[PDB]
Amino acid sequence: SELNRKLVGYFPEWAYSSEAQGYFNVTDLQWDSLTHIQYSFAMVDPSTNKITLSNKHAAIEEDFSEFDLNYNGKKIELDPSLPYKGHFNVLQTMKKNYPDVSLLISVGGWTGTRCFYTMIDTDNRINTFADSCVDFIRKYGFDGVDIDFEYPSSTSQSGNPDDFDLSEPRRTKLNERYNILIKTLREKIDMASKEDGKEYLLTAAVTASPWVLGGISDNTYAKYLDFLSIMSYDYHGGWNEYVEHLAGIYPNKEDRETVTQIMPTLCMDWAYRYYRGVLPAEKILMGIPYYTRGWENVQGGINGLHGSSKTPASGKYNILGDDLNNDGVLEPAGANPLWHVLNLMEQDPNLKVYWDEISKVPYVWQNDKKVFVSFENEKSIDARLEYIQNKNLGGALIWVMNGDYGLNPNYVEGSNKINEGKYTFGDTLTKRLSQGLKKMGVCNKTPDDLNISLEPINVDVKFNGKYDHPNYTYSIDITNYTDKEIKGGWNVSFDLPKSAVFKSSWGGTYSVTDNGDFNTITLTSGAWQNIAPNSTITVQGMIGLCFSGIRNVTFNGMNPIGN
Ligand SMILES: [Cl-]
Ligand SMILES: [Cl-]
Ligand code: NA
Repeated sequence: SELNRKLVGYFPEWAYSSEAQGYFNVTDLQWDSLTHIQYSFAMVDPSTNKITLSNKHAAIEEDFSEFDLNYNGKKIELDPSLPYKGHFNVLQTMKKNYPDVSLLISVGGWTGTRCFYTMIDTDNRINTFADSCVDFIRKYGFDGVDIDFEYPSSTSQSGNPDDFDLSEPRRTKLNERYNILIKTLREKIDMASKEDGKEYLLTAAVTASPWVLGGISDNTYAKYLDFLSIMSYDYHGGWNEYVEHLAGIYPNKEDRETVTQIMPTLCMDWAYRYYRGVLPAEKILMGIPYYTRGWENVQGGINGLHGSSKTPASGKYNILGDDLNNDGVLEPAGANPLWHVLNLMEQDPNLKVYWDEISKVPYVWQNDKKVFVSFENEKSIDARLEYIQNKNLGGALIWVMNGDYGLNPNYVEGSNKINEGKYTFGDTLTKRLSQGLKKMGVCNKTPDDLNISLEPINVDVKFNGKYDHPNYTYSIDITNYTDKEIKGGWNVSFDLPKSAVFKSSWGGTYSVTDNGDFNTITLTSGAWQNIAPNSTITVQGMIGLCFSGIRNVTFNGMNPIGN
């Protein structure tokens, strides 16, 4: 059952009362197509270090008397026998008719990560938080916990700048403490599963940014997750000048932001290769956006793409813009749900859609106003399905579910009101994904690393290093725990994810052999590099770009099992 394809959707707690979000509530979720629903979002309490609700009223108090709760044309009433109302009541009520859809509480996000920084400071606070997550999923009928820490990285000035006062003093330890957090959550959740006779889940949404990942050395935490959701979006946007795709699939040598790097990194497939260092494909999910980012007054490019702009798209091209000071004056971002862009194209014949066959995503370009907005449509869904099948991926996650589209019951011909266009939210793309995931069948089980099938040798191989972008300097310690000297000319091999390129060994010689999502690096030492019994020898070299970890380590054609 763990090899089943997954279609994971984030539910926005905030949407049901917001015009720009379409007033999307739980009865608008794509229940027939999703396998998992991630409730966005919970946080960590600053004083108790326990899981806590963001909008408590929305989550457990709202009666929706002023809103339209209906599903399949039938009015949905809150279950009066539950001791809470809100979204959580509607979720549990719907779950009765969709018992195989898993519900998870997502903790964190861009604005909910702040108190993670102080909670991870001590093991007792981590224990308190993990225990509180168990209490919470029991109380509210959740099937698991999703951790969306943005970001547990040493990279200076990553994460929300509002939190620099907490993150910057902690950079050197965040990755280590995050690994303890995830491991502790797994331990507590597994115990609760046994106690309750339920199979509770632990998942995480994780960065796809090479910049953030340069400060994330230990990715062992991934092995404690039921699945790892790659946030393969927000690659490009109004924060800089590069008019490029929000969520490209394949590496694009024409992406101006990375044209000089050793390979194009701002695409799903680069992050896939990165995380293959620690996970099989069937535990990795592709992130899919149902929103846009964009620019206006675009200079150069072709249909805007690969042009430049210092002015993100504004006005009707930015209905999801953040309102920083409640003026109704939204920060330019070119950010829209997909249905709004469809409505804009109904009204403007010169707002046209184009296809990028390299990145395999669409984009929208207004040639008179010079407006470029990223996009997502049936063609990109089909390309994403092909990728998921080709790579044996676990499936996809969607950010956020109210951006999919369908026909609007409140359509008014000629209206420019946000919720009176031809389209509103719907399930067009999500149903198409679900159908394609069904058609391709379950994932294959990725075989174990081949090294475990080899004869053992009592040699310990330890791979460490330091990243100074774009250079990874590795140091490998090889300890001979046998009772005989190992002669020089020994070789060690390891599989290096194709997110990185082996550059040089500083001693001996090396070969590079293609091995799927990896290159097998074989380092052959010189005759003088004898390893005495109970002694350690260290070799170094250089790798370009970063990687989640290395795999399939061998020594002299055998499995190094250390001591
Ligand atoms: Cl179901
Ligand atoms: Cl297209
Ligand atoms: Na394709």
